[PDB]
Amino acid sequence: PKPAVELDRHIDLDQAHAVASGGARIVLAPPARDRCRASEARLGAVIREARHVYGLTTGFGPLANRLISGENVRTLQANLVHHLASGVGPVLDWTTARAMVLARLVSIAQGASGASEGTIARLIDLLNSELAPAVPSRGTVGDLTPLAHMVLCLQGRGDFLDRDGTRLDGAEGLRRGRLQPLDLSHRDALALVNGTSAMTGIALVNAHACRHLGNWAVALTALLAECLRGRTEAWAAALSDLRPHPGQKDAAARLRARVDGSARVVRHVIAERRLDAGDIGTEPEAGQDAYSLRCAPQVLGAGFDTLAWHDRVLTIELNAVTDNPVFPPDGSVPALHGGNFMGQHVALTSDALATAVTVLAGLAERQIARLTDERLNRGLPPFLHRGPAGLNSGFMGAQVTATALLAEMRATGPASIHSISTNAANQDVVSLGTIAARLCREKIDRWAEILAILALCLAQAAELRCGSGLDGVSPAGKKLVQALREQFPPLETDRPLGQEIAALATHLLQQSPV
Amino acid sequence: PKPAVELDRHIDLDQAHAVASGGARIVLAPPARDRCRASEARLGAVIREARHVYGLTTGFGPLANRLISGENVRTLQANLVHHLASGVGPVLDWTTARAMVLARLVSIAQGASGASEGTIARLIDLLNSELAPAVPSRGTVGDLTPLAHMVLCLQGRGDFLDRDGTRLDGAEGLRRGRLQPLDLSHRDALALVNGTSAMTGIALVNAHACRHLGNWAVALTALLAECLRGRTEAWAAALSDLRPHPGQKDAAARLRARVDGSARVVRHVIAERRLDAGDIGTEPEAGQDAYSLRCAPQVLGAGFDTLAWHDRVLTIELNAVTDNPVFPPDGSVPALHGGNFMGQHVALTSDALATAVTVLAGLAERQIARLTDERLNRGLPPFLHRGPAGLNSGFMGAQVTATALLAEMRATGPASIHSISTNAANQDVVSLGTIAARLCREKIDRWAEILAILALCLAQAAELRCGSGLDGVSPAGKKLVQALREQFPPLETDRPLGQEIAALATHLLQQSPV
Amino acid sequence: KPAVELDRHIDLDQAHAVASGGARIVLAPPARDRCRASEARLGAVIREARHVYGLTTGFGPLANRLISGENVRTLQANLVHHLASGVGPVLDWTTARAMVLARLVSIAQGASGASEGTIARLIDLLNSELAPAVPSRGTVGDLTPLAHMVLCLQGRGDFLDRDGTRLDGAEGLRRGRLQPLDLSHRDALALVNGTSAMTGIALVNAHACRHLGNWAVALTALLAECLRGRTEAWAAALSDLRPHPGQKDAAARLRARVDGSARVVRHVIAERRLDAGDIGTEPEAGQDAYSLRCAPQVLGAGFDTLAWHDRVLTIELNAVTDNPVFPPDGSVPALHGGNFMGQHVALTSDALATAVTVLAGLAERQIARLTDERLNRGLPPFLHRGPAGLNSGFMGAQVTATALLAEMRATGPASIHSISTNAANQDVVSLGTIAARLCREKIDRWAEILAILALCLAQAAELRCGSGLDGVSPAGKKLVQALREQFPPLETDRPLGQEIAALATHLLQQSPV
Repeated sequence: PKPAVELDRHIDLDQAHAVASGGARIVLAPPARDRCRASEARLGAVIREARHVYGLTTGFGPLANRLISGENVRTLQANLVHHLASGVGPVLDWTTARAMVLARLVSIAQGASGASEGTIARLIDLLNSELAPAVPSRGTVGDLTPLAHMVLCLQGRGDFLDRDGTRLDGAEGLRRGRLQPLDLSHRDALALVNGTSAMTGIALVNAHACRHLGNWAVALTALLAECLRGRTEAWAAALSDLRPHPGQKDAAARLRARVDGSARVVRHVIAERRLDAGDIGTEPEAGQDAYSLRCAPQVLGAGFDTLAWHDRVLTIELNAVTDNPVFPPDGSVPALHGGNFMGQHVALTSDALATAVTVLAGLAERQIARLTDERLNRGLPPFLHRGPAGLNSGFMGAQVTATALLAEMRATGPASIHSISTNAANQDVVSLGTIAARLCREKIDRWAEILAILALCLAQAAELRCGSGLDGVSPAGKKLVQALREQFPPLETDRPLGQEIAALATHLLQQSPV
Repeated sequence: PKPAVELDRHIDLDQAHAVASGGARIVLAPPARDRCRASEARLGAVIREARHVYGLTTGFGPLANRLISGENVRTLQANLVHHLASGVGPVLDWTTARAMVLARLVSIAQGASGASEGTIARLIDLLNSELAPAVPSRGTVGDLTPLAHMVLCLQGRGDFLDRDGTRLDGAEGLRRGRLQPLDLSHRDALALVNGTSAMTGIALVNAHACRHLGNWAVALTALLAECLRGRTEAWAAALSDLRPHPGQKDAAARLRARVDGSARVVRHVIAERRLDAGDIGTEPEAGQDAYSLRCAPQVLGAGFDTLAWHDRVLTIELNAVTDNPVFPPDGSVPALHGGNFMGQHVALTSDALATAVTVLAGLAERQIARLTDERLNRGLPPFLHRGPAGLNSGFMGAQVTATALLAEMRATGPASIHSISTNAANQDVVSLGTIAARLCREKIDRWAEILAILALCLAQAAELRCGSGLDGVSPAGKKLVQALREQFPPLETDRPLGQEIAALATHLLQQSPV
Repeated sequence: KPAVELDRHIDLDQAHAVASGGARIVLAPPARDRCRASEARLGAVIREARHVYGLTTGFGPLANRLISGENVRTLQANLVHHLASGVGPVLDWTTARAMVLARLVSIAQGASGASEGTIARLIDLLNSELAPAVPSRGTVGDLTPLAHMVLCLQGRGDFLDRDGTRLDGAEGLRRGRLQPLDLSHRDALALVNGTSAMTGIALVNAHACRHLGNWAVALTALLAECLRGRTEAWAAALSDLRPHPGQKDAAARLRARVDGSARVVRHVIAERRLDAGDIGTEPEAGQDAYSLRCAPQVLGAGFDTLAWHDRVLTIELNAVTDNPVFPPDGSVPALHGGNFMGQHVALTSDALATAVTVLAGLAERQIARLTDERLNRGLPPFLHRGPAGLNSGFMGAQVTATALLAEMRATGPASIHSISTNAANQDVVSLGTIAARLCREKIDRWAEILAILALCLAQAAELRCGSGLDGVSPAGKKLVQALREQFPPLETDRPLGQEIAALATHLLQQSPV
């Protein structure tokens, strides 16, 4: 009975992704419909009164100094969509493109965009369908270009994408999705080509993916402890209280929960032990684990606090009106002209999250490096191989692949610092927020692949250490390994792992270990 | 018919690309065939004598301390390919994958790899067919992973690609291309899974693309001068002689040739003018052009010298034996163990070329920014629009798109500086040359799109300035615009340019303006 | 003191000798004659009132304002004034002098119009023990630093003594026996022009890299003597199979360093014939980890990058990067173009910076391996002496090396950051000066990492072979003994920061010979 998200004023990130991913239908609440009808009328009055407004009585960009007569507005807005459709590059994926449509709709729902009922209906119809507009990913400096392409698609003059990414031409899309062609006769084109919808859509998908990968990062760190006799005192709540960062407190708590019931971890607090004369000397192992285990709360915690900041800012952006111009619902003035379309907030938060993702991917990569090293994995086979050593190398190749993926992630930095004056110097500063969000997404995809490798390594390591029965392994750990084994067989002998790594990565981005 | 490249010892970059792109067939010269048969015999002896050799009687990586009985070599080498096949990500394009196969073949042709006649024939057959192995682009730290995937493909256990990128399953590929399944019964698997073949293949394709884009960069700078009354004295040979960088001298000479016959450029040497009291005052324009024209020889020249270095190093790498172990043709020792597989040379040259490409793309982007700015383009319409201003914005969107593409290029830096110790610390330093070459390729693709936008802008600007008949435009300039107009119509009214930009970019990467 | 006679061409070594004060500089008669001829040409250009940038026009976009001859002195005086907006730490003594030299070499070609007096001022500075105090930041690539240089030479700017101590303008002219710069001939553009700053910085970088490269080779070799490294990986036969010049050179130099050593493994593993009884797991693998086995390939790629950098820099140093320029053949009164665009030094500096970071990474991993008790084949953890635990040896220094490398990696190429400026007239800029400076910082970090590796190796060699260094090559023995003359063995933990810093300063100026 497909769930339904009723949009009034505010929608959270989970609800937004539910709609964007097609897991939920979207309906406009009565008060939203009324606010929008009132705004539609205000746009009508602005046109009727011949108010000096950008896009209604003026050209675009530096050409806004050219005033336009009412009889040429249809042509004015038609060419607006035309000159902006200069995008190139691979199309945004199905979910992301739909997230963009949703972002524009949420802004419009605030009742300050002047969008007609039909226009709103076209956006709602798309979201309730199984399709997404096919829009090029590159072209914007932060999001008129991708939105212009969206408009063309909705008019049947651009391709559509099905859940699998297969492309349909304009006519087929409108047909298969039972959609009506977009009509901009009300001169409300600026309600569709405006704001930060693309970067916001991309970022909300990033937020969802990071939540799941963060759960896997925690789950795998915990399982790693069960495979290497990790010490749980480093994850004690007392330490969190002494350094009260919310993300760290949460990370530690989640780690403790994962290993609850485990007989494979070391829970003894070393300071409890009293030493005598015969103890002085060299012990087989130090009283503390390497940082990839001991400092997991602190590293994961910092990443989680970054994601929390990213989500706070993104939630405001998603539910805001980033349009220009805007028509004040209070009727104070006919319209306001400013720069709420400047996507600097998503640009900076996306860049910050990208750095955090790279840091956490580094943690996972080092956890793989330690687990597969016979000199560091406390008795486990080199590279967790099965069968005769040498004749079999196990995950030796996959371990290097994880390193290669991480190295590539590091080569790309923040997008925000590259602003270049453009548009005849009119846009002398630009956010590049769309690019920032896209670069962050690529890093998230690499992180998923690294975590997938770590997951496959841990499933094997758990069985090598505790037997196929996973004796002593926590209930959470057992459930995770058993769940993986349902689709990924043990590595009893070397075999190509590339397709399995890719398949598992796709899963990690959409579901958590529960 | 079809040109033929006879491989003996040395092959230049153009020949290599000719074979990789399918433009030429390949044949092994008799002397090379004999050197390889001799090497094939040496491998046989080494195996019979049970010599201590990596991959023949030992495990891989840190597992090399595990000696292997001769009776298990077939299994040892089969699992080598298996554990290495952990690659992920989009497959290398048709031409690039074939360039990788060619790179491995050229190394083998030197006669120190021990490859059997059948093995060599399988590589030659692939290169002479219309197919390419479908290999994932990510996974190597620099190139066992991509080569292992290549081996699987050649055995019919992996997909193939046709010229269009459409995939064929293993069986279908061997069938269609009349290829025999790869047989490694001679224990010469290390002849196929070794060296720097992938990064070298990617780099040779990069080299070819840059040659063409460099020609377009020159041709478009020249046409820009014809559209903005550019001063040719800045491109004088006398200036080149004073600062003798080969690349600069070449760039200047090529620019002068492009505008030969033009009546649209300013050829007067300002210093010839004798001033008198009546001349003292403010003139309409300065006596020298802005840097995007005046310093073109110096900027383009520096990029050309970088490409020259890249090509010198790449030519040595392509024709070298990057195998390990190796079997000395002189027979001094049974085999040598070293590290000629370390791709640091291609890593550093690819990173250097990537920077040069970003710099030249910046030049093109600023040329677009100047040409489309009504305050800087000396009388041309804002954004080169046609039709009523305001109602039409011309290339206003495309100009911003060019800026967005450049900003994205700048976000990615050198890959070489991210070495991370891996393989249980055995590979404590890695080149990341494959990643370096791939990142350079992405920048080259962005540069092509920026140049495409500049070309479309210039075709329009030339007609706006000189009329549809291009009165006064140089013969070379006329030919370039006429050729563009054969496929790309004038912008009489605003229209979506995205698909045209993408289409032209594909052309620029493969052909030069002549 | 040796003398470098400048006529037309000077190599990088000669340039550094003069910049560092190791050699005097003299302008050869042919150069003096060419320069006098150019001085005469400038005089004629001025007399004839030819339309020339800086002589009859304003600057930058203001060049459209033509100037009357009677106002040229003010014109050129204000040129220096508006350009002196530099900020930041001053260039070091050697680098500032290298900049002065680069401008002089350009002038020596005879196309700048510089007067005999102006040339003498540059020569005098180079023959003195002083350097102009010029801010390092401000140029987009090198009018700003050169304008500051002019002010200094006129006694209106500070000078630096060899130690970096600053002297005011008046004191500088007095102590260095320098006459104040007089630009009455209207030859100011002969001094404020070209790519002199980035070129001077780059030539100092080139010299430093040659020495650090020699240390990288020497320490890799000593590392092999401390870890029983296998020399077959450095065989000439392998170089011939993959003929990169830098690699062949690196391998040959490595072999030379360990010649006479009894601590390395020279056996070719493939010589060994295996028996059924040998099948199993041996104590060690037949090949070394990459930090030793792939040294020729890694060092070699770095050396080939430096070779390219040096080829390009040699052309730049000996070129005329001035604008405008006065053709010696008299074909035209003057040429106007853009030879001041420092894109060549920008791109080569960025490429070298990447290579330096890669090589520093190699040294850092060599330290990480040598100090790891699980990887150093029997050596004490962190090469400590005295009771373990109570002593940690080089544990702190090892982490410091990692920290230095991580910092190097945070900074990338400077060339990709061009920004349209000067009212869009300078719509593309090279940033070559910044590129060269960022490369210098990386070189300084590399020196520190190598210093740590050197101190670790001196200790490791003594721990492995005894204080007498038994079995160690003559080259290795000489290196360790030289280090021990100033750096005592670590018998008990002690602060190493100042020693690391002191040794790093040495590595940048001298090689292990």
